[PDB]
Amino acid sequence: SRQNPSDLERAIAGALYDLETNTADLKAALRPLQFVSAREIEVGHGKKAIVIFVPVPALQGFHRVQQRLTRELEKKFSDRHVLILAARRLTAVHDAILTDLVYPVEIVGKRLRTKEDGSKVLKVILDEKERGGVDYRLDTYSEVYRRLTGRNVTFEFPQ
Amino acid sequence: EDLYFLIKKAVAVRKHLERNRKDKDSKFRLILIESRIHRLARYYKTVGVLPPTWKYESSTASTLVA
Amino acid sequence: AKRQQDRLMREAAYKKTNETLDRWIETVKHNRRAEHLVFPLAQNAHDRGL
Amino acid sequence: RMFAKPFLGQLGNGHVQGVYSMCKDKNSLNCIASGSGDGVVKVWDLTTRDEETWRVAAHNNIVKGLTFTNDKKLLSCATDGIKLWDPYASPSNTTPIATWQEGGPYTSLSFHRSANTFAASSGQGCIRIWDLEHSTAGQAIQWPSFVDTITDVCFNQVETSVIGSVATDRSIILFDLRTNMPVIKTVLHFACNRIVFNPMEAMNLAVASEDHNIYIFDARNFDKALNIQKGHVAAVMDVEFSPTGEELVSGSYDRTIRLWRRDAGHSRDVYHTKRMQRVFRTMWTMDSKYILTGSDDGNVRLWRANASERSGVKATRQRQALEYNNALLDRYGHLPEIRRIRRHRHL
Amino acid sequence: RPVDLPAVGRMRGAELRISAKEAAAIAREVR
Amino acid sequence: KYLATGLPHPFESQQQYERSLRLPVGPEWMTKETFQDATKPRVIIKQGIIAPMSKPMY
Amino acid sequence: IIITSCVMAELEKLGPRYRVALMIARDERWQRLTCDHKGTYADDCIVD
Amino acid sequence: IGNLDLRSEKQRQAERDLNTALKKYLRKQRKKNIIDEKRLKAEELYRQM
Amino acid sequence: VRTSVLHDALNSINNAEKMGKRQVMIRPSSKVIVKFLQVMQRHGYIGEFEEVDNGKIVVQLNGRLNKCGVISPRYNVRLAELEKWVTKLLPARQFGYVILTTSAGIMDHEEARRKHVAGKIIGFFY
RNA sequence: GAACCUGAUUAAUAGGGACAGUCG
RNA sequence: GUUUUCAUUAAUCAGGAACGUAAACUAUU
Ligand SMILES: [Zn+2]
Repeated sequence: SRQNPSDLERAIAGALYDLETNTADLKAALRPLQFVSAREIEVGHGKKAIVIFVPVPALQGFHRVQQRLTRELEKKFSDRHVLILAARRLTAVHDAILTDLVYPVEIVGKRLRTKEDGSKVLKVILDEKERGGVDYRLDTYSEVYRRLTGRNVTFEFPQ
Repeated sequence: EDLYFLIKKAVAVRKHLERNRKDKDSKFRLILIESRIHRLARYYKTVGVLPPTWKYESSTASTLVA
Repeated sequence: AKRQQDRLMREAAYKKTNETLDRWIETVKHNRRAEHLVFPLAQNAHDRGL
Repeated sequence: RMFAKPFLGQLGNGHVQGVYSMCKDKNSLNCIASGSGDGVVKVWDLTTRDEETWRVAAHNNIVKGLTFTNDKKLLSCATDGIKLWDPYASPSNTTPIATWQEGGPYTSLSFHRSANTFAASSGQGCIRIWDLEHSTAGQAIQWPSFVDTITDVCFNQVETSVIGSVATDRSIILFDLRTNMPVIKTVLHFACNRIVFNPMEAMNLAVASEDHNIYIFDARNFDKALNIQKGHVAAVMDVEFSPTGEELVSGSYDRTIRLWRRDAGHSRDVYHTKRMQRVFRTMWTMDSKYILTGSDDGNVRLWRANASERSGVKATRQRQALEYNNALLDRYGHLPEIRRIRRHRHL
Repeated sequence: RPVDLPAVGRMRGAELRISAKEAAAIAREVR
Repeated sequence: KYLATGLPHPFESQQQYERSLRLPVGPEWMTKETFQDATKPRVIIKQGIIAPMSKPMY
Repeated sequence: IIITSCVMAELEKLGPRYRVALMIARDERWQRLTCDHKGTYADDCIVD
Repeated sequence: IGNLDLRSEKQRQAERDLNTALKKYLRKQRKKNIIDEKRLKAEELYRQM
Repeated sequence: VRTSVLHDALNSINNAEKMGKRQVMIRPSSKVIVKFLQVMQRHGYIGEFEEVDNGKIVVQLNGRLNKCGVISPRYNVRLAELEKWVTKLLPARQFGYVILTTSAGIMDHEEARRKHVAGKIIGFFY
């Protein structure tokens, strides 16, 4: 692919290898994937969040199964926020980064609200039908999006 | 195709008009649908998806139902 | 989580502020139940105990 | 109804553009200030209403918030950033003696009752609290993930170190200054223009809101409103409790001032004028007898509450006749003839 | 008549139409 | 037009309200002390700074 | 260049369509002659 | 002066909360001669009685 | 149909400022409209606006402005012409602003005299 | 004469067409 | 209405083309 491993790339790749056997009885995108890419940069203070980059048809190949895959990737690996994303190299690319960030939940609207001077704040709203299990992940979403792109956005459920 | 359905509606209107020959509302709708056909056909000519010498007056209607 | 830790700390702050307004409930109750109120208050006078 | 003559006067020549902020001095009795829309502020003395006492071309944009310190000095917000002046000095100084730009676009001010502390509501979703003479940037208290602007801010004057705020999330938020964090946040249905507290009951607050409505809330139980005053036509721009804590003024976005009792739920009086263009800021004097109205015509007007009650020293058989009439209307005010004549007002 | 209406061209709604002579008339006045 | 069309807000019964008014306020029918005590206003505002209350009274 | 309070009163009594002329009149650099009479009628004020 | 209009109070509370006589009823309402469906219900009641 | 979506937006702003409303729903959005409202917000005639997406713009207005307008042929203007154009478009030189599509962007005439650049007259407010 | 922009876009709160139950 | 497609095809009318005894009181709101 692109990589020769770091300290944790081989660990996450060994997790993807170990999910084949000695477990379920579920594997569809597990065998056609290799070492891909990963990053470990902090979210908040004290906690970190692991992101893994994915080839661009394997994003829908991963949209096939992401329930309980990310649960076991959270539990069995390091007890931190696991997060998959496509790898890419403008505004359509950042839109793609947002809509592949929020994986169960479809974003609805973007409100780019200016202030009484030249400053402006973007705020993307989410879907109301899934609210309970995402709100503790929202600051991780915002911080990973800032760390990858540079644009401060804040995530909020509509009320 | 939009043009295909429009010329199909045109042949249907002209066949009913040939059978009946007395009414004028079908003739007016025929004038509307032939103007619509010519406008969409001109846009598809200036794109170039179909031959620029292809024309529909009545013989193309006859040779596309035949 | 940071949201839940913040929510518990701000619930504790809400209980403390409700205690420091429950110290005022009794005088608000007497002012609303009294028959004649005299303004300005005697405690706000610039010569209070002279 | 015959001697109901509420308009008393107008402070000076007024402003050029409309009066978008004004603030009294809560320690003195005749010190008013008003900042207009072309960014000029004026300090008025209520004893000599013929001309202003001190004016300065303060900012560039409109003056959004304005307040008096507890010593003698006054503060003013803008989108420029907040500034501090000494309007009472033996030479007049136009230049400020402190300025603050960091902390986003500020919207409103509120000064502490006793100390030299004040809180400025900014547009970054935070309020920030300065103590004068030993703090430079202040401490920024915010709801943890908050983006929408905090429109108004108000120190509770009875219970010190409790700060209320409204925000364009149609929400009210509280703040405890003793443990520097927010406390509780409730989302209402429509946006609230202004929060204010009761100066005799420490826990009651009033929000003037774009629902044409005044909501009297209890700060301990935000479940339901203690009272809902509904009388307006356009949105309510400003609300202010009387210093006796039993009445309310609201200046609305149409051309009306509405005077309310605290338990009423409907208008005691309505004040209006063809010259008054809109109403933005209404506040009592510390007499609790006269109210002041900063309009969009550039005018600060001085009305009176209790429109038919004249001031000054009364003889005993004069004030006994007035008190006898008021008690008699309290008894027989609900009969049909008396009711229609006491409710008729020309709108 | 309204006071606020400007003096160069006609105003329709929020659209102000200036004829080609009027923008030439201002350029003549400048020179 | 001199009868009352409905009960006033705090009152719950016709006997309560029509028996609660019952006594003229005026100085012709009551003594001077009673007239003063019955037409004293509820809120008595004197002149001055009406500052918000510093400390709890009760 | 002076403007009586009757003149300012009639400019204010005209509606918010005349807000620009009101601000132009309310320019600060001009003298404001306060009037001591009742009706605020600018013609009789100016003539008196 | 100040006593209750009892009819008006009963109407206000209504708009807030919202075999020996039924023969002379028909004797009084056979004379109109409007048929008036309450009288149809009264005729069915008299037939049952 | 008015292809001038800026003129449709400014017509809606003028209707709200006449009717005394406190916000609008500018239904077709753009970028020149956003720059126009950015200048109006710099000079304080409009409170706060947000672009939401299906998009449209919600414009909180203070109740301070009188009139918005677009100059429909968009005539080119130099600085020595800009002074006469300002004093012929505005009721007073100290009230209201003329909007310019310059090589430095979209700005008011005072910022154009600051940055020493001329351009086309696109609109005005006062 | 739309917006978007230091190998094929927004899918338009402008179009034309298709299908279904219909309506006069 | 749809869980429908090409993506400027469009707006306006110079020229032209199809249908054909009476009158008499009057961006929103
Ligand atoms: Zn005069």
